[PDB]
Amino acid sequence: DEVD
Amino acid sequence: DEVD
Amino acid sequence: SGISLDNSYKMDYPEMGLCIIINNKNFHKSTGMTSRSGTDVDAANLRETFRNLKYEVRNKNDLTREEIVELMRDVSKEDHSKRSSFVCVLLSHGEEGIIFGTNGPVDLKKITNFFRGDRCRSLTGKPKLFIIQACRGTELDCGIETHKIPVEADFLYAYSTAPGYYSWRNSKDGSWFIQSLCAMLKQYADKLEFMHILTRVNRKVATEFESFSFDATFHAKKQIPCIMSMLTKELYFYHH
Amino acid sequence: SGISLDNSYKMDYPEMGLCIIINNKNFHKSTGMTSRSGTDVDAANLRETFRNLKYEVRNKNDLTREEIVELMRDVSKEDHSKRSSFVCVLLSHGEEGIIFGTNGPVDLKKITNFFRGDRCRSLTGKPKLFIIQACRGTELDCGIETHKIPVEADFLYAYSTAPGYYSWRNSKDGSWFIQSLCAMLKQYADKLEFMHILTRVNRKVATEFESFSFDATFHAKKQIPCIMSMLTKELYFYHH
Repeated sequence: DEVD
Repeated sequence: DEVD
Repeated sequence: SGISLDNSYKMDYPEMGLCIIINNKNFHKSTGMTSRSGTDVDAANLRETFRNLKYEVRNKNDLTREEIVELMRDVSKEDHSKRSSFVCVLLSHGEEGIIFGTNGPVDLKKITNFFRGDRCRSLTGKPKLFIIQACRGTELDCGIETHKIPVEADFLYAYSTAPGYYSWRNSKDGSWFIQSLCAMLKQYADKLEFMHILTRVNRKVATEFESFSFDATFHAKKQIPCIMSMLTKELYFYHH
Repeated sequence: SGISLDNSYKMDYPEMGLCIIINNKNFHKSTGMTSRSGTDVDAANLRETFRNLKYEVRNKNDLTREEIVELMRDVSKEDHSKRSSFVCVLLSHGEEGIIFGTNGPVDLKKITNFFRGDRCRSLTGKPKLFIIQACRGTELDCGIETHKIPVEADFLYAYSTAPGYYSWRNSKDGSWFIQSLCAMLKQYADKLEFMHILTRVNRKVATEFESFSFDATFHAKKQIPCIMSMLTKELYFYHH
């Protein structure tokens, strides 16, 4: 999980 | 007609 | 029992819920804000419309910014366990992200935060509807001739106008958006899901209204409302 | 003929329309923006999903801000007379109101303005859908355990996340929002109106996803997408  |  | 579906909010609690109408017509002289002629027509139309949907309507008039915040805080601390939903209607001046108390602005985020899923537990999982008749800026539309859940889930913001734009109010008839919203709720609340009602409101505002002004800057202008949905289920005002 | 109703967009033009997918994975080193692992999964899933809806899909990868603006301008100047609708999907970094080209930001308003009712006449009155997988800020959702028309009319912005919030992307599976959107379109596009499909997307994202991180700041977080509708009619991808 990563943020944009 | 009027604006808010 | 037989097969079950979970696609619509449970709207058969003992009570539909509160409908808080904040009607700001007269503003403190020092703010320089004009009086909002026609807004009492809107407030009365909303009171009757939501009464017929079986909401417990509370009308409040000419609240300061401090009174708005206190009212929203207090309402968010009531026990809504027996209520299906919550509705708040804001009728005032505004700018993007802001609605005006009689003596200055209130951040819309401050108002709505009281009802977050983690801060109002008796409304968690229930639809929280904010209906906003206020400007969102000063642009004019010239027209063209033709398990956890998120704390921000289950809100719907029914804005009268597109982001950045003025919102139009007629001093005799009420605001274009509120007039249209009440008419579409009266006609369709026993028939259509709420997003489909609001889409009919969008069409009515977009097609049936155009400004008339002696000032060329403000003449022949158009408006489209803006439905902002964080809802997770279909919403019907009736139940089976 | 018999009685007629006009509540849904005409979707039986010879062509459904274009689906422009802008897939920005790799950013110029000088911007300091990280690569967006998982975005190719999203782009492939969208291409297949919109292909099955009979859209003319054009995939574009790693466009600069200048290339994004030129592409949107050029597409808006095509003749869309025989097309029912227009779809643009943006996969990139972003902030509120902004999506990133590989070398810097583009205002979303600049992109969408090319398609205004007065500036793209062959799309006037037709639905213009912008699907946006990008951050809208840096807030994290902690969750809780359970006749003229307006020039801005007929747009729908299907945002992956609430205003002000980060948007979550899994490096293996793709973004939470795009995964869910494609699944719900595959399951329901022959059955449900578009707002109802997007509401199922809201529920899927809100209930089935939660972040896992070794960093406590980013761990156990939730997301709700945000449907922003200026549409004036119901939208069904099928026709009779």
